[PDB]
Amino acid sequence: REHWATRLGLILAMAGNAVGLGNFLRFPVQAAENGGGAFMIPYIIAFLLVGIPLMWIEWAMGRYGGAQGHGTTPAIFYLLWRNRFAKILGVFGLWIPLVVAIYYVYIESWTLGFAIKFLVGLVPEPPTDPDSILRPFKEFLYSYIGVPKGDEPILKPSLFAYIVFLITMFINVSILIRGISKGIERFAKIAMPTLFILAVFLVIRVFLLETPNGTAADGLNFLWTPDFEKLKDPGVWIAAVGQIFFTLSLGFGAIITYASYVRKDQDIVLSGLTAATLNEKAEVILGGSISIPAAVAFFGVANAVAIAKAGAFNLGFITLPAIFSQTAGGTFLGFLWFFLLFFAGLTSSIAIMQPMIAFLEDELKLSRKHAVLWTAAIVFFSAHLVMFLNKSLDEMDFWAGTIGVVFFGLTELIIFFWIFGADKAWEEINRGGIIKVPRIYYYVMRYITPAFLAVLLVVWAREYIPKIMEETHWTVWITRFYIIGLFLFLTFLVFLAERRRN
Ligand SMILES: CC(C)C[C@H](N)C(=O)O
Ligand code: NA
Ligand code: NA
Repeated sequence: REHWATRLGLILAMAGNAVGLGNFLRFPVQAAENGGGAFMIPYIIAFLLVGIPLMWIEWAMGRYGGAQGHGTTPAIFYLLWRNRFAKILGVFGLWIPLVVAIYYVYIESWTLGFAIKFLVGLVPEPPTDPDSILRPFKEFLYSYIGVPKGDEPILKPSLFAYIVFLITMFINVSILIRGISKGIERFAKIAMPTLFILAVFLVIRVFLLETPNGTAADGLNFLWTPDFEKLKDPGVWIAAVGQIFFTLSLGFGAIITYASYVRKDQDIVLSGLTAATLNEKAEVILGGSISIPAAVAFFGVANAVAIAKAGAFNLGFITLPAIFSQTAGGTFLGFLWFFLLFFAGLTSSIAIMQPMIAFLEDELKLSRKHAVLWTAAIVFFSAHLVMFLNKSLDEMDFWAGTIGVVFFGLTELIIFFWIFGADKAWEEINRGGIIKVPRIYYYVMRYITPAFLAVLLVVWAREYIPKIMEETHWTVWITRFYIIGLFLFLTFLVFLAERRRN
């Protein structure tokens, strides 16, 4: 095989893959925790030396594998490098997107549930004291996802949240089951424009927010005012790189799978650059101009930063709607906010489930319908772990969405640009390109990028190896045990797929 119908649809599909919850939730938090402008320099650099090259690399690998009827890494890694271990490493191209999808889709169902409740107007009703304004919404969120009073391991999701999660899964399925061109592409051409429009509107509305405590203006200033005292802080660089990986959907095997449906002769250079650029625009210009400026507007910079450090969902699901509730038509404004998050998340969720679907179709020769339904079944079932187990979400997001993507990014780059050959890879990347990659990026891909990632991983491992063993909560061990099981499961499927070939 299936292919993208038009170039536009391809672009919007890829853009739909990248632009998501990571733009309007993760980014604002990351940028706020790291000192605003101080975070932007490493962010941009990371975008130039990591995001772009890896994006092109994944597009290339994707199309390359797609030409031979393989959209997933287990097979592609083998095409690029002949080895059993290459397939084993390729398993991550399925494990990562699957694990991430498990909790990602659940968070997506959250945005949907909130969108509905805010649309219908069922929300907490605040009365000049910040806590008296935020508390109702904190209780609102906690009641929705069933957060425990103290630090208790069990979550008690409301019936509504559960039902909404089912609906979300259904929507994802209804889109995925129609295929690449008919299902994903069609929806992209609608969801994306809608997304951009809503984002712009929100940006403007938020912009107009001004109080005795501050202005959205001050927030934007805080975000775009350079600070170089933080450039000696490794944590900032690590956070920047992590954000780049997450937002561009790098290391998730999603880009590759999407790229495998691009015709062998079609350009991946300009298309890839456009998709990445669109994402960054949606991230720094749109995402960073909504939450932070609003928080700063009402509570000021210091408090806004504190709120950001408080949590990832605290700014998006609590603070912002609480701020909106204090303005005329603030309930409807909250709805637009959660409808935006839902479309952004939906366009991404379908992208991280596709790798699994593509593997079942290509390697196990399953029909699209069956592949989708089973993928949905697996995700839905596994989701109960994230739904009822506290801290499970964070564990999955860490192992898969943080460490895994970087490790996998390094792995894929090493396999493609080193083992498979640098020149053959470069030639494969530039082939059919409407425009050609700057020569300098050849030396960036072959030397700079892998070294940077390697160093990053080394640093990470050092701090984490001791902490892992000494962790008190059982919920995390359960999660670890289960996801390890998923890995074995996928490895087994790859084994079967391998045997069927012979
Ligand atoms: C896992 C990825 C599909 C996440 C997506 N790139 C986002 O920014 O939300
Ligand atoms: Na998206
Ligand atoms: Na993104």
